Amino acid sequence: KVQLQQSGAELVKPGASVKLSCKASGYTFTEYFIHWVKQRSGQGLEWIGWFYPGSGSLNYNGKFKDKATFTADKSSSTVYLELSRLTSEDSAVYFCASHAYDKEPYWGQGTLVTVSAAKTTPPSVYPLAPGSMVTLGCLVKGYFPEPVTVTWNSGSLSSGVHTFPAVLQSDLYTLSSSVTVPSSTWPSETVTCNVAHPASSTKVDKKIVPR
Amino acid sequence: DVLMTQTPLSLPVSLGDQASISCRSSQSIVHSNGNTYLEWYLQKPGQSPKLLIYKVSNRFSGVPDRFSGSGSGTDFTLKINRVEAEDLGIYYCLQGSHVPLTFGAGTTLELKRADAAPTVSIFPPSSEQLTSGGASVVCFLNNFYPKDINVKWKIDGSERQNGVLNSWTDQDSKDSTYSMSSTLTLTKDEYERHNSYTCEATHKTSTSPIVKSFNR
Ligand SMILES: CCCCC[C@H](O)/C=C/[C@H]1[C@H](O)CC(=O)[C@@H]1C/C=C\CCCC(=O)O
Repeated sequence: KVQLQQSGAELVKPGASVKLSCKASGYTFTEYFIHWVKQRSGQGLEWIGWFYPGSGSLNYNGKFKDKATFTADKSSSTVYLELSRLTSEDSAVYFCASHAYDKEPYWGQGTLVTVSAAKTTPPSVYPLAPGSMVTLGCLVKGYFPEPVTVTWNSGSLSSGVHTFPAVLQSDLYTLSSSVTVPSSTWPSETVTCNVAHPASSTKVDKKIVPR
Repeated sequence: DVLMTQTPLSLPVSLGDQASISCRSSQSIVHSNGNTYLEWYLQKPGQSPKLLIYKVSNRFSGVPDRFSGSGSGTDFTLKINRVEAEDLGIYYCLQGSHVPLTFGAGTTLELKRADAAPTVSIFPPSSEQLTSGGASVVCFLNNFYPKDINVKWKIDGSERQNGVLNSWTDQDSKDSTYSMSSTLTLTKDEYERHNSYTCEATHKTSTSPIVKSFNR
């Protein structure tokens, strides 16, 4: 079975370089092309180039000639994509894909690359209370890296919840979560957002109280 | 480079519907070896693209027979016969005939439902954040349909564009709606120097924006 194993998620300092790996198995390594494809969050797919380990031949999309370098280690059936001098525009998932000439390609699962100078930082969690149904929320601000896990009332409150994708601003992530409940349930009963951040090994609770 | 133009950008469908997606190339994509390397992919959130069709019309192994591809020259089409829930996602065409290889911009297949205006809720900075010296104003625009929407912030009647960050959810698994969060972040100093804060939601369901506000 043809398999491609891509390296784990990368947190890269701005301006630095990063080398991603794609390790292949299940076929003759030197006889398949490897392609790399970029996908920025919420955007489409962009072809970076092709590399043929069996000859060292390659071609780069002109848009990437100053950014990407392909290399290989035949002794480990691995091809590398090195990205130089990273900027925010380089934050993306990078997929590798492999195929024999005139045959269908197999894609790896992708490697997430995130550019930030931040160290591991737990979130500040802030209650969002209003000034038949009522909407409450929590603001989860200033953490690094992804992910966090947000629940309401330790998971018991799951309907009517919207947890929004985080956005990176000033090297740190911010997200919000909303929950909507019957007016006859709050503030008469307790509504609490729970926020776990595995990287900092923290979990905090914030009860939503009326203003 | 070869430009791949996909239409429509988004296609609302009901389960069991027929679906048809078009991909047009800006020039011929017949490779010198005589083959046409045109592929279709389906991608779901947080996953790699999955190959559906290769060389125009050949269904990839393990792909349900309800998917079919056709086309010639610059003119290609993907069809789905009786759409199922696992078919929802973004479809991309890819030409592999001429370097640089190029993708279409994607077509989103989404579940159709009744139009629905957003439920808009605005929130002043928490006391806790203010104590820490920060000030974030949060606006939730929840459970609307279709997905296109615009938000505008007004401070004391004046439109603010700096310091606004937006986030959007994927289509809801239970009610097929969409939601959006918009956060306006200021220093505490500047927050206390104004009175009225306003988030305005423009959506197809009304000619007038839904306006939500609070006064310090
Ligand atoms: C992400 C891209 C996946 C692959 C798309 C598509 O299946 C590949 C098409 C190939 C085809 O197999 C041969 C060919 O020339 C196309 C382009 C790929 C590499 C260039 C080889 C040139 C040379 O041999 O020197």
